[PDB]
Order: sequence, then structure tokens, then C-alpha cells
Amino acid sequence: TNIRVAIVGYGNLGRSVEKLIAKQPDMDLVGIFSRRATLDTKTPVFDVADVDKHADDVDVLFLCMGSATDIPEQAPKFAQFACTVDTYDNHRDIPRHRQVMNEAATAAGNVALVSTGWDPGMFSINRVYAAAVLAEHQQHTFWGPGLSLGHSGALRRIPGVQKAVQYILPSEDALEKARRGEAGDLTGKQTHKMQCFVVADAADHERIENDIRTMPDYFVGYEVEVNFIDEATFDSEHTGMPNGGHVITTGDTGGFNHTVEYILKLDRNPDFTASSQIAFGRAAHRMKQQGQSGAFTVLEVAPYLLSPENLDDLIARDV
Amino acid sequence: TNIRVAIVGYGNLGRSVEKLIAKQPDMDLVGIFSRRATLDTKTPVFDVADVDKHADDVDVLFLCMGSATDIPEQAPKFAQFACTVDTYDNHRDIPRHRQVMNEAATAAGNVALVSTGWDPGMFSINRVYAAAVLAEHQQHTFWGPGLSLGHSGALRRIPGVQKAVQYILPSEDALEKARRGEAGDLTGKQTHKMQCFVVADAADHERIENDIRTMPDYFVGYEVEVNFIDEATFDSEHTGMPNGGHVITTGDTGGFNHTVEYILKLDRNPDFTASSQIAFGRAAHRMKQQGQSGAFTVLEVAPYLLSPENLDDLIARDV
Ligand SMILES: NC(=O)c1ccc[n+]([C@@H]2O[C@H](COP(=O)([O-])OP(=O)(O)OC[C@H]3O[C@@H](n4cnc5c(N)ncnc54)[C@H](OP(=O)(O)O)[C@@H]3O)[C@@H](O)[C@H]2O)c1
Ligand SMILES: NC(=O)c1ccc[n+]([C@@H]2O[C@H](COP(=O)([O-])OP(=O)(O)OC[C@H]3O[C@@H](n4cnc5c(N)ncnc54)[C@H](OP(=O)(O)O)[C@@H]3O)[C@@H](O)[C@H]2O)c1
Repeated sequence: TNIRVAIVGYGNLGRSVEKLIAKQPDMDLVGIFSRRATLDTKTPVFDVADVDKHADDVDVLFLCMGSATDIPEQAPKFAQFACTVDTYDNHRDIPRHRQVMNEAATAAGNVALVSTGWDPGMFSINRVYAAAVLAEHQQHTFWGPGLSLGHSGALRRIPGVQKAVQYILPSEDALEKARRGEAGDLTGKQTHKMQCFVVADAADHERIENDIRTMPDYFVGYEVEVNFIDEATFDSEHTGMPNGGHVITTGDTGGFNHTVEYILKLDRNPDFTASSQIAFGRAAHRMKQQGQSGAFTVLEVAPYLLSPENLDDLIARDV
Repeated sequence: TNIRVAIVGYGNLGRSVEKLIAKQPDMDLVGIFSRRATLDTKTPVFDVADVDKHADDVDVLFLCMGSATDIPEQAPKFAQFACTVDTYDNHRDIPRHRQVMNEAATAAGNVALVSTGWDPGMFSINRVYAAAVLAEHQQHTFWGPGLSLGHSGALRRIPGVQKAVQYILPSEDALEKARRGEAGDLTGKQTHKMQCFVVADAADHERIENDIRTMPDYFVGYEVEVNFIDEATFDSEHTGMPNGGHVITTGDTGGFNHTVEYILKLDRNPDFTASSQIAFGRAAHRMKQQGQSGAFTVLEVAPYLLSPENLDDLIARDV
């Protein structure tokens, strides 16, 4: 029978997860658990406080709350009721998050997949594979083009800025050096460039630009494009969530170079993140069905467990 | 303690494995098992008929005989004595090979990793991940331009062939269509061509050309160009072994496109194939130590098992 899934948290990721369940042959969406009473959806909405009343009805909880504080504090509680899958992206906290989720999931006999998505997630998997295969490798991850929320907020704090967004993009020159094994000395200020889009009165532009180009820690030292655009233009063309990146790994085998490159081009960040999250939710359920329990990163899941196809079918068609 | 490894077969792949074991922090090369008495190496060379007398001294056997004929009949015998790792590349025969290897490895309590390399191997893994994540997807694989080790070994076993290599060349138009999501229907056979370069007495050309064009799995049904050249021409222009390829997956999440691309650029095909085979060798030994036995494709191995580093270190650094 189908895996019974529910969504905790109805933001962008939760909405992406919801709409993609319809594309799954083997999953049924039971409901959304939200801290808000009224959501613009026909999916049943339940109080997050009542997850315990649906625990027997839910095989996998997709955790779609914010990573900043909500995941660390809430996720261990949810693991007592189902398998859980999160996209927790605070890399420096992932070992602790895994340990705490492992205690809770083990005690409950469930499987928690932590830190799925694309980074952490697919990029994590590609970093490890390429580094494992290529002895004495060089490796770089590049992000974007995508919105930087920290750098965007830094732009708005500039006196005179009415609206603003900042994007980070890979430097094409640094990408090409990485492909050739010659990026070893590049700093973060040389691997990426930045694009600013700012709404501001023209009388303030000279000051705002100099504020931007000499703002420390956020913009000093980077290649920065500064675009002053109209509020009408801003509200209409910068509401999307494009993202992606590259993982490039090289290694030498005695006078011979090898280049591994993994590229993602995403029109909608939470749509791809949800796609990854859903696949690892299938994995988590199957792992529990096999008798496993505890918490796992994407490094600990064999690839076939993500697929809705039978393993024998994958072997005959895709290997 | 280090994994004790040995190499069966001393062609291009076997030589690549040999030179790369020195790079591994956790492997020692015990020797080479060969059908030939005289190899140009200081590594201990043993008779392949005597592998049974080394069974307690060898944890992992790297199987580096030819795929076209040697692997199917010979590989299952070696699973009696150690974990094995092969790069068997006859996709239409991989389910059968896995099944017979699984019986042999299970009886012996060893782990057989079958069909490693880059295709099968890394490309198989990338096909499965991208197809599992992108629910509605288009996916195509492209190979080359470059020298194919399996096809080349197959040519050299044809009676009357003195020297031979095969190249595969992808349609760059089809690759561009794939990126735009417009290739959909095209197969590998429809988007590649094969070039053979063969040194043979002219009296043997008719028979050799027929053995090429009617060779199942490797050449039957492909667009194949056959070149009969002189030995001097071969020896100067056909020594390099570069290759590479692309796995391209596109998908839509409801009005938003995503592209996943995996790219290899290999200066020396057998060096990277060996790099992959070695990593899966590490994995097979570790799986055996965890209590597993039988035969597994690359789809069935958790990524962290390939790495020489501790899982905790990979999580903290790479996820
Ligand atoms: N690993 C990766 O590759 C990757 C990539 C992208 C994102 N992520 C993670 O995904 C997480 C969530 O992304 P998101 O874009 O979904 O964040 P979000 O849109 O801010 O949703 C976060 C939470 O805010 C609440 N919320 C949503 N709309 C609200 C409103 N109008 N008023 C009040 N509360 C509201 C929801 O909880 P209730 O329904 O309970 O209110 C939702 O769970 C991020 O924190 C990020 O770490 C991971
Ligand atoms: N899966 C992948 O991605 C991938 C990519 C590349 C290659 N491969 C596989 O790798 C396999 C090996 O490629 P290869 O280039 O190593 O094949 P090879 O160079 O033709 O040598 C293959 C076997 O022939 C024997 N041999 C070598 N030199 C010989 C000589 N001068 N006279 C007689 N016998 C000789 C060796 O066994 P003895 O020492 O016992 O004679 C060796 O094991 C290919 O068959 C291919 O299927 C896989």
C-alpha cells in the first residue's frame, strides 16, 4: 500500500512538497500540520500540537519548518510519531542535529533522514563520491545564481534603499580554473561574484553605490554589479527563487587529469528541495520497513532506496 | 589494519589499479594474478590458477580481465576466495552476472561489487539519483568523444586482429537538445557513432569486419565505422585513452524546469575506471566486515562506504 505522508509547516517548501505528492505513485497526503489555523489549500489542516493523534495514520512526516531555530528544537519531538525527513541546512550543526535525532528516532523505532535537499543533499553526495574516488583530489562547490538573504538584508539597511535583493553567482573564470585543477589558491572572493538590484531615489545612488562597494564583510573584495531599478520592475521580476550551483572535483593519476562536475540549474529552489526531500522520505520508510532505526544523513542511504521503481528494474534498465 | 588487495589480469585496467594502490592510505598490494608468466613490474606475479593458495592473504580481488568474454565465465570462481570488484560493462548481461556472482559470494561469505567504473558505475548512480528525485523527467546519457576499453578489448580478441581500438563519438546536437528538454525519445544508439581502427592482414578484412558488425551487445545495432590501417599509423596516432561523458536529466515541477548534469572529463580512461573500482573495493570489504555477503551493484552501496575517511568526519566536513 501507499506510504502515508504529512507535511509539518506550510511555507514555500511545504507548498512544494504538497503539490509534488500528486506526482508520486506511492504516496498519499494525509494532511498539513501548521501553527496557523487557516491555510489557502484544500488539503486537510491540523494543529501541529495534535501530531500525536495522527501518529498511527502517518508513515513519514516531511518537516518543512524554518532551519534557523524551529528544526533543532521541534524535529526530535516529531520523530516519536513517524519517520521524519528534513532539509536542515545549518552545516555546522548537522552532527549535533543527527545525534539528537538519532536518539529520538531510535527510541521510537523510526528512521529520520536529516539534511536532505540539494545543499546539504545532492551536493553532499557528490562531494563525497568524487572525493572518495579521486585520491589527492581538489574540490570546490559553487552556488547560484540565487538570492542571498543575508546580503539582501544588508542592502536594505543602507540609508536610502527602499527595496533590494542581492544574488550570488559562480565566477565563470573560477569555474574554468576549477575544471583544470588550478583553483587551489582561489578565495571565496574569487570563486563567486555578486549582483545587486536596488530601488532608490536617483539622488541617493552615488552614496548607496559607494556604501555597497565599500561595505565590509558583505561586499568589500568581491566583483559586484550594482543595478538601480524601479520599484515596479523590482516587484515584478525579482519574486522568483532560482538557484543551483556546481560541484567540481579534479585529481591526478600520474600525469593525467580527471574532472568530475555536478551541475544544478533550478527555476524554483523549494521545488527541487522538495523533490529531493520526497525521495528521501521514500528511502526512510523503506529503511524502517527493513528493520532499521535512528537518524541518517544522505551519505548513509544506498541510491536505489530513493526510487519508486523496483531494484531489479533499476538494475536491468539503469546500471 | 590495511585491506590486502590483489589484481587479476594485467591489461590497461590492471596496470591502472596497480599504480593507484600506492595512493591509498588503507590498502596494500599483495600481487598480480595472471595467465602470463612475464609482466613488466616489480609487483609479485602469480599464476591465476593459484589464487586459492592466497585466499587467506587477500581481502579483495580486483577483477581486471576483459568484460566481453573473460568476466562472465571467470569472475564467479574468484568470489570463493575474497571480496571481488569488477567493471563488467555488458549492460544487457548485468542482471545475470549479479545473480551468479551473488550465489558464489553468498556461499563464500564474501561481498562481490559488480559493474563498477564510470559507465556502468558513476553514471548508473547519477541516472538513478536524478530520475528518483525528478518525478517527471527526461534523461539521456552521452559518451565520449573517447576510447572505449570494453569495445577495444573485444576487437582485439577477434581472430586476425593484430591491434585495435574503438572510439565512441556523441552527437553534440542531441546533447544540446537534451539540455533544452527536446531530445525526448532518442536513445544512446541513436545519438552516438563508433569508430574502429584495426591493424590486420588484408586477407582477414572481410571476416574481421563481419565479426565486428555482428558482435552482439557491443556493436550490433550501432552506427559503426571500420578503419583498417597500417601498424605504423596505429602506433603513432592511437596511443592515448581519453574519454568522458554526460548524464543529463531535466524535469518540470509545475511550470518550473530543473536540470541536473553530471560530467566526466578523463585524460586517461583506465585510470578513472580503476579509481572507481578501488573505492568500491574499499566498500565491499567494509560491507563484509559489517556482516553482509552476496553481490551488489553500485546502486546498493551507501556513498560513505567508498571513502577512506571516517563517516563522522565526512558528516562534519562534507554534508
Ligand atoms: N537543504 C537544502 O538544499 C535546502 C534548500 C532550500 C531550503 N531549505 C530549508 O527549507 C526551510 C524552509 O524553507 P521555506 O522557504 O519553506 O521557509 P518559509 O517559507 O519561511 O516557511 C517556514 C515556516 O514559516 C511558517 N510560515 C509560512 N508562511 C507564514 C506566514 N505567512 N505567516 C507566518 N508563518 C508562516 C510555516 O510554518 P506554519 O505553517 O507552522 O506557520 C513554515 O513552515 C529553510 O529554513 C531552509 O533551511 C533547504
Ligand atoms: N565500467 C566502466 O566504466 C569501464 C570503463 C573502462 C573499462 N571497463 C572494463 O575494463 C576492462 C579492461 O579493460 P583493459 O583495457 O584492461 O583490457 P586489456 O587491456 O585488453 O587486458 C585485458 C586482459 O587481457 C590480458 N592481457 C593484457 N595484455 C595482454 C597481452 N599483451 N597479451 C595477452 N593477454 C593480455 C590480461 O589478463 P592476463 O594478465 O591474465 O593475461 C588483462 O586482464 C574492459 O574489458 C572493460 O569492460 C569498464
